[PDB]
Amino acid sequence: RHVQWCTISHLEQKKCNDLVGSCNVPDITLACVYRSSTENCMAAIKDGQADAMFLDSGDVYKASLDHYNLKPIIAEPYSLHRELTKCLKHRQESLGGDKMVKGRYIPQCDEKGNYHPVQCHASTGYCWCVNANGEKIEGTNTTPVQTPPTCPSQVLTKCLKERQEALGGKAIGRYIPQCDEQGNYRPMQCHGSTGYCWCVNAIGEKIEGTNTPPGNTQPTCQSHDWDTCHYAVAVVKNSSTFQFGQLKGKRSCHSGLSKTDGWNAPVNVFVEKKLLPWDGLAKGSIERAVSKFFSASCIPGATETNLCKQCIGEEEKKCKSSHDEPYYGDHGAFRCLQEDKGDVAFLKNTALPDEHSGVYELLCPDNTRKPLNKYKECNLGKVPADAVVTRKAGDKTKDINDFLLEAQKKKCKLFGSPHGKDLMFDDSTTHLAPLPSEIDAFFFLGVKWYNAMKALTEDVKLPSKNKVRWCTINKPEMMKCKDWAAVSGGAIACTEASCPEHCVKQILKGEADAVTLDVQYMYMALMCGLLPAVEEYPNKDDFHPCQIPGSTIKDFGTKRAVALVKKSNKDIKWNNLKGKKSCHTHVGDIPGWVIPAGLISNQNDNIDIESFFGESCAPGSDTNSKLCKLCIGDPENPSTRCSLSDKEAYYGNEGAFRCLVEKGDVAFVPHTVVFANTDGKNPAEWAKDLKSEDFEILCLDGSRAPVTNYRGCNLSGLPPRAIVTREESVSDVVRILINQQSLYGRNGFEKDMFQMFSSAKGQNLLFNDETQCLIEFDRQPKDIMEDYFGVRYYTAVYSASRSAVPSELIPACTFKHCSNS
Ligand SMILES: NC1=N[C@H]2[C@H](CO)N=C(N)N3C[C@@H](OS(=O)(=O)O)C(O)(O)[C@]23N1
Repeated sequence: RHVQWCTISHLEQKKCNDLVGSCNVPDITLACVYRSSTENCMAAIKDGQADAMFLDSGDVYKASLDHYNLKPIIAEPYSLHRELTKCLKHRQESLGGDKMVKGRYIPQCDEKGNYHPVQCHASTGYCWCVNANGEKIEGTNTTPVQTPPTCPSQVLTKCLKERQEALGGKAIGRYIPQCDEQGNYRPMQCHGSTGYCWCVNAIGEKIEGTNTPPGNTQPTCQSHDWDTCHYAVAVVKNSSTFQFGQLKGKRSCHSGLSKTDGWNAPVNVFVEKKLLPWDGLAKGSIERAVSKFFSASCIPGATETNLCKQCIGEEEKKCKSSHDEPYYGDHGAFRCLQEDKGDVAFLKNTALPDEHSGVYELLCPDNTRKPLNKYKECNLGKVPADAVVTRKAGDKTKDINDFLLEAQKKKCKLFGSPHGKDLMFDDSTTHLAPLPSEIDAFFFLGVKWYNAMKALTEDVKLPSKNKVRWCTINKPEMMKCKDWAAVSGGAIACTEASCPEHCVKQILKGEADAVTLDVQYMYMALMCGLLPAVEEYPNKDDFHPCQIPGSTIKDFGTKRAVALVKKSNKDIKWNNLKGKKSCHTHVGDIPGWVIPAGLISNQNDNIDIESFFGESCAPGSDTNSKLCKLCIGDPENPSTRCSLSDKEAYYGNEGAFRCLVEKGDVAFVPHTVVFANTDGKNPAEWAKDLKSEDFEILCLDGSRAPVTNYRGCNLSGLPPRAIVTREESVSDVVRILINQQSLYGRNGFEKDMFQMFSSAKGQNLLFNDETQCLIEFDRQPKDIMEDYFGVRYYTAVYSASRSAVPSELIPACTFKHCSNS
């Protein structure tokens, strides 16, 4: 196995070569491939000449475009503010679940708020071991007849672990971190031999401008500092006197034309403060406008002559996006100021001097100057993280990740070099971790910075708030949507995706505005931050809420999942169904499977629903399992047993009810099944005038009730399907859809011209055909998860937790960003 790293300079190639020799990672060999600039390396990776390189966030954006098609895969983790510990958040969530779902696991947290390594389930007496995330170590479960297991101690905090590593078993003459009671870094740190002291934030990162030799006064160190994003800053010497608003005509040093801290951040501020006569691509390029602002600068990668005048690279290396240009990068821009080739340098806080005293200070955009350690209040914005990138195909992602993980475990010299600073990686980097598997530049940079960088390259025409771009998931839906657009007078437009999850992505990225989602997709949609705008109201009995919008809805009419049993079986209750014979509509059905399996796993330590029951019939299971012993199959024996078709006699709503009456104790079905197949409503012989009063439903409290009281004695009611959109577009989508519905709904004024809830092109296109109307979602002041799902469903299916991962999109769309207001 090989990893080919692309280097951009003679110096970087030298450092990469040293690592080939010094860093011994078994199974994976590092190799180094030289190119003359950042852009030539991005092309080498696209072409397969190399596999990986580390990019500034600005280049991560550029590399994500179709010319290169690269994606970020590895980066240093950062924090925005202090958060609750995971155990305490989990406790709060589980305690907020539906109390009618009894016997649920409530985590046990220790005096620091972390998980006790031994976790126990009070209602079942089972205990197990967990990792620091509170996730069960599989295979450690012990029954209550046994003593609690012996579980390894918690992994130490960063500070306590670095302290243990610094001691290394018996220390003298080296820095040993000082930790607080909670195991985080004390704000002030001192070197036990040199007498120097400095400040660190809560995860131990040094605050620049605070390093203090012994015998001098230290700057005040801020406590509980969990803001670890990097900040773009403008650095100047204290010997000059101009302010930020007088930058016109000065000399400047920039980390690079494509760097976020050296270009996007200052240019964004220049434009907002109207220092730069530029607003759109009608006034030419921004680089040309910047060329007229400064008298002479060094901006590696630039083409304008005066913007390369201050660079000192020799011959063709001059003004290159490469360390062979001595003023390239954060530390090159600072050197350019230090050597008086510029009056101001644009870089980020992590490249500022560590020492408190000296001739440098910060140039604030509010026309003041402030000391180096005040960058959090004297900056040009937070900037995104930087990242290792590879091809979008990801053919080398695993080898790249494995090599860097092992190299860091072995403490290879990745993050420094005698040859120079910020070679291969930023010298300030301490750890590189894998990004979410579905991350891309949009989700890595965040929508605010992604759009901000795009705005510098093109005039982004923001779509109209009077048009709803509807996302369709198949060709018939696209065609029905084009007919809607033709009658809509411009209110409706159409986009195409392959599946509802890709529609959610389009809405997040501003390519579409709305889509209707099945219940099985709403957890993902809500975790990515979309909101229900309107919902499909399916109650055929009551049309009052459709005629008079905003009025009270007595019954929304969604299905209720119930546990159906016979009146003769007096001994069966909810709490004793273990080992009994059950009948499910099919695997994957929400009322017949997802809701029952969710409650069973919630109350029995995630024990398989296959193992919970004795002999069941659930179409879709393995034919040899206990879940297919009850399944008959085709009465016209061909074997089509336990099959997901009508060939199975026990398939579907009617089939699961047949399984109950013929050979079962309980059936998991919607509440409408028993009424639609008893009282002689089904002509077949198996239900020869079967009586509805012959059956009852099981309540979660062990009691029972007649099938008529399904509203108060059910496993869970389902939420309605929802039309989702971005938070800032809810009001527009509601307004446009309600107006369209007054024209083309079931009582629309122009329903002869178009019908939203039917089509000759197919069934359930865009909306479900049995929809009565769309009802505005009335957002309540509570968690959107509980608001949309209802507490019962939220608890039964997701344990009332925001930590479930039913789609691998969730870790990417919840990745946190370094954005400004
Ligand atoms: N805001 C809000 N309006 C309701 C409508 C349905 O009537 N849409 C939902 N998805 N909901 C879930 C229900 O929850 S439940 O607990 O009543 O089942 C609810 O009635 O609260 C509701 N929440």
